[PDB]
Amino acid sequence: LMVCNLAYSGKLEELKESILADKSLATRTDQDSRTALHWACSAGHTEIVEFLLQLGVPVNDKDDAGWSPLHIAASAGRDEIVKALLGKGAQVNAVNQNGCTPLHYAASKNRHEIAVMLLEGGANPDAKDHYEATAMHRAAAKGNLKMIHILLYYKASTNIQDTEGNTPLHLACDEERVEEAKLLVSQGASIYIENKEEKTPLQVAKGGLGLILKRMVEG
Amino acid sequence: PMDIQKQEVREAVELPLTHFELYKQIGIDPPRGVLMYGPPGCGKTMLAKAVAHHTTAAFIRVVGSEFVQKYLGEGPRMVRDVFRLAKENAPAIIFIDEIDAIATKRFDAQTGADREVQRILLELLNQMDGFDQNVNVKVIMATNRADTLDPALLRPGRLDRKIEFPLPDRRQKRLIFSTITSKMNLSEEVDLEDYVARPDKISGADINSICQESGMLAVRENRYIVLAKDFEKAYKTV
Amino acid sequence: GPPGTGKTLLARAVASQLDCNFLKVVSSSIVDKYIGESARLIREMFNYARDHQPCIIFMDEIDAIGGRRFSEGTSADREIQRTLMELLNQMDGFDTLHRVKMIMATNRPDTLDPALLRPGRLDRKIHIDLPNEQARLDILKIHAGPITKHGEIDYEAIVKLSDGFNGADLRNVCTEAGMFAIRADHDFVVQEDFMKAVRKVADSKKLESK
Amino acid sequence: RPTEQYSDIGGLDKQIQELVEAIVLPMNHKEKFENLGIQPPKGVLMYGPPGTGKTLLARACAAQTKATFLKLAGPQLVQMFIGDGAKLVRDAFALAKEKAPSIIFIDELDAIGTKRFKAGDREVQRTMLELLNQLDGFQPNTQVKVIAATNRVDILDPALLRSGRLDRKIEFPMPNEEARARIMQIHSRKMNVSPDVNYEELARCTDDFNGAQCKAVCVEAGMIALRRGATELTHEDYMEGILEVQ
Amino acid sequence: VTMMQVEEKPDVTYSDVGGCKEQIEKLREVVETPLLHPERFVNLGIEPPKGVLLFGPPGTGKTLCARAVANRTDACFIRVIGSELVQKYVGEGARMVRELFEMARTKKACLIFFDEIDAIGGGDNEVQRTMLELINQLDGFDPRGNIKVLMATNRPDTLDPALMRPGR
Repeated sequence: LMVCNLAYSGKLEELKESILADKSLATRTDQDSRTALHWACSAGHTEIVEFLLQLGVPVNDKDDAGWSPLHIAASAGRDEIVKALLGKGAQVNAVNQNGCTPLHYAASKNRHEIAVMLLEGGANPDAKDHYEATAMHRAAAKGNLKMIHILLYYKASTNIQDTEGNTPLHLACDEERVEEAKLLVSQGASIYIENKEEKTPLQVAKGGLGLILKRMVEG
Repeated sequence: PMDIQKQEVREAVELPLTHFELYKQIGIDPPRGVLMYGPPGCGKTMLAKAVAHHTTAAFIRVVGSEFVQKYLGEGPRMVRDVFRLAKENAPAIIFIDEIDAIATKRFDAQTGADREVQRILLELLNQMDGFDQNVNVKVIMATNRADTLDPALLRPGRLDRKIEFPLPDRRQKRLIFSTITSKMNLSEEVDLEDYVARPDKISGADINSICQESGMLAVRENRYIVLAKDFEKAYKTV
Repeated sequence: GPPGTGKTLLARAVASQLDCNFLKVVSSSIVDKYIGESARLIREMFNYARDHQPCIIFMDEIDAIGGRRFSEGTSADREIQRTLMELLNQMDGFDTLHRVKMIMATNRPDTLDPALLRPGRLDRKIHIDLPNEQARLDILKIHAGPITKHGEIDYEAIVKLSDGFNGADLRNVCTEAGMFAIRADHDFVVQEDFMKAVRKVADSKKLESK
Repeated sequence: RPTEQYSDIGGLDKQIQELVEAIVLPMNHKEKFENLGIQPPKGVLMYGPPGTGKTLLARACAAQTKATFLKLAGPQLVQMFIGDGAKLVRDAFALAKEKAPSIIFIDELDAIGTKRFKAGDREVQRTMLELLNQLDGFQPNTQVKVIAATNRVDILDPALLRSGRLDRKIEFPMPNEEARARIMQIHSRKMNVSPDVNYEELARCTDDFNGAQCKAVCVEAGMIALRRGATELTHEDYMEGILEVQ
Repeated sequence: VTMMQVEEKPDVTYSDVGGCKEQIEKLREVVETPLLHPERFVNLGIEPPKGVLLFGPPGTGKTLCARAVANRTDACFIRVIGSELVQKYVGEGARMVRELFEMARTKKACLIFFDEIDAIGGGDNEVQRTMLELINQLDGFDPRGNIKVLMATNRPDTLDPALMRPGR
């Protein structure tokens, strides 16, 4: 639609005069079940979402797949848009297409402020997706150490079994992250849980890193 | 007529290539034949592109089925013309791919064409033994099957480099998503952790072509920037 | 396709005049019985249009491939609409069409892909009808060329009583009045059978104009 | 050439006379077509409910055409191999174009005239729209006509309206008990029918029937009337056949 | 297979009527009576009847076929099964039916029985040639349109012979 270009390019007076001339344009969606809030959150505009959320657009408007705007602001890295969506009362544990939560995608961008805002509002630290994977599996899958640490500021678990039976320690050792493995082990990781491949975290680690893993377990 | 494969091919391949008589002044050893393995990884295209971009010379791209014709004698004509133009023009690189289909033992005479062209493989297999002294060519190699390979190729001195491909190409997934999203419109909603963790389970090839299919599904003009809809939809389609 | 025809006589009239070629594009050539990879034919034929400097493209009966995809389309509709996505990507995508020209002919102006009805592609609209009295009289005179009849000529009643009819079907109604007049095997044809046979038969076309 | 003629039916001259003219005058009066500048239409739509005899009647008029009669079935275009419909259509116009003035009558066109929006009827849209392209892009198509008949007009292709295409749309409804008694009387004028037939009992029993159905009643009466012993056709054989086959 | 399919052997007589009181007359008046009284059916009517159609459950099938073969007062006639047409090198069926119908013209208007239509009815276009040409040879009165029509099948799933059968 035209409001997709208006909210995409950031036309201030064109969108203001367009909504003040026709209030239906705010509630109108395109063929992909995406309203102006999804385009203005995907673009990161503050004033446009302040006008749309000021008029009182439903914050829980999901698309065809189920992507809530809180995933767009969480993954977007825009702290102010998370302040606005959480200010309007967004669902901190909204279910998207693949059953994930905004914690996984805010963790993907390594945005600490968004994680504090979401987890402070009542987000589940151990929120599991369809594949039984939490934000620690993905943050550890890229190397977000401080994201896992601020996840541990909210008493998150470090032994979530993945769809293959892999704990966050398995993915930390698979990513060849030494400090992350030593920190997860030092903070309560289990080295005895095995996956579907029947491989312990010691065997998954190469270069004799399992000896210092279990060494730090006993030490 | 990783950095292990890039480093090993780097110092073992391009460093001997950029010097003449280096074989003579290094205490000659023949690690000239480099062999790759691993069916699930795509390979054999971006590595050859990187070879074709790092060095500026000639390249002989000949997939193993390039000489499978009705004329049994065309083999030595083509590979011998390539041999002479290689040793004469410039130190090119011969890319022999999928040696499993032309490197399998055979006892019967129904497939006498394949036994004849594998005897040609023995002929050039001895010519490369004669070409051990200051040859102006490189012979890289890649295969996806190692069970039916002939023991003569795997004999030491011929193929002294046997690299492997891992099932999870996590760094190649990150580079193959960054190399396509760096030019395409960047959406801040696009995640790469579930799209680097899911192909860890369901591994496949040509991920860049999957992103191009995601763009061909995102060219609807209703969606200005690509998102997860055509990512997971492009996964479930192809 | 309003209640007026002759688009084939016009496109085939200039096409019969010069057309600089005979690059006719039939709407039944995008069937693709096998896997829907018709992009090779869109880029192949439009690549021929970009290769040859002069080119004129005719697209007759586009309503069959002009599905509105309102509901969830099946695999047969999704491939045709995907060819429409290639048409989007090559009309308002990253490729200009300043020199090539396409002629989208159809039958019903209701299901003509309002996404494709953007004025970026279809600049002007030519309603094939007989609105003007001089156009209906002119087409009546060019279709009334080889006809013989009585010296009593009165075309203003035929043109006046005819309101929003089809051109080639006006030829079929006039020749149908020549058959009605030839039933009595008379060489001369009075215009009474023209007024009453164009009247009655044209009213039957209004009955079958739903 | 067939055996039956146009004088075998009764009560349809008001709608069949236009077709009899449309097949006689374009065959003998070609000289007058230049004084008047007339080109006969090539597509006539002989549509109506099934069982009405839209095939044996068009063949009965084909006996009056005196030209070569050539049938063709709709489903014959649907073949296993690809591109067969092009060979069948270009074959039909190959014998109509190449051969002498003939008559090509097709039937069951509605069974393949589906306007779907993979799909087989879209392949029949390739072959079908190819035939329409050979009836739209060919001005020398003034040669042999192509007569068509559809058993139903539910899926009506909108692109079948043109001078060369199926423009002659004469509706052929279900014959009433009077018309069925006429076609059954002329179709039964050869058997030894009893003269005491008031047509009221058979006119009452024949409710919502068709032409070929009463033809099957006549044939069935000619089948059991043999084994009934009496060589003369009785009156109970009408309802006996109606309740026999229906 | 054509000359192999020739059958002249005595077999089951009329004594094996399977309880069908009316049906055995419905078929007996068309298998036995038209040959015995050629003039009675031409003068008393317009032509003798065409034939009957035995199908449905197999049960004791093929017994009435041998009954019809043996119950001729002149000479047992040829019977034809349908399982011989589905073989390699398609197209032989055309010459097969045309030469057995030509021999039917040579046998002074003899009667021919066709068993197992389900083995040639119901890709299959190479079979559509033999069975549609078969319909063109049955509905076509060139060999004869009065001698005999009879088909034996286990299932009614053959729609083309079921829609073309009301003609003859």
